[PDB]
Amino acid sequence: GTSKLKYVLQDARFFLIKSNNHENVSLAKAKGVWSTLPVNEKKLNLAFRSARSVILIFSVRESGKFQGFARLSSESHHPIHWVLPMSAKMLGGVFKIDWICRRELPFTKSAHLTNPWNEHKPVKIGRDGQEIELECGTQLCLLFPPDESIDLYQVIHKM
Repeated sequence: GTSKLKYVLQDARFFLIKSNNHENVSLAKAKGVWSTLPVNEKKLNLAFRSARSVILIFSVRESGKFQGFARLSSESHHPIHWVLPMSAKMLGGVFKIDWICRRELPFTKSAHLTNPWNEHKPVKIGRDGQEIELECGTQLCLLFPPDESIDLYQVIHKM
């Protein structure tokens, strides 16, 4: 069902995460970690302290899809062999994340969702780190195919 999912998403904040390659999202799905540029690191840390759940929704550039979404379980902390586009010293710290859905979603399926915080452009459109408004972000997550391998019981207890 979708009920535990909706509970996790209740009053969450949402951020669009753009990756230049699939290898970095694969690493993040395997290791439960993410790292971003300091400008986005600061925004995510602020949001982590501010809300019950901070959701990162991942899209690989030029893939035409989202690759899933995850919940921040920590602030950033200061090695991961990211495929950098840019040096490793340029990155901020590492966030721990818990995946909520590792399934992909094609942009064609979110064409009816616009993001008020990016001029009501379709939610697929945005820079890395763009915040997605609550209602748009919730509906986007509900569009993903259910990931029956994930048990949100252990995510709920971290809220």
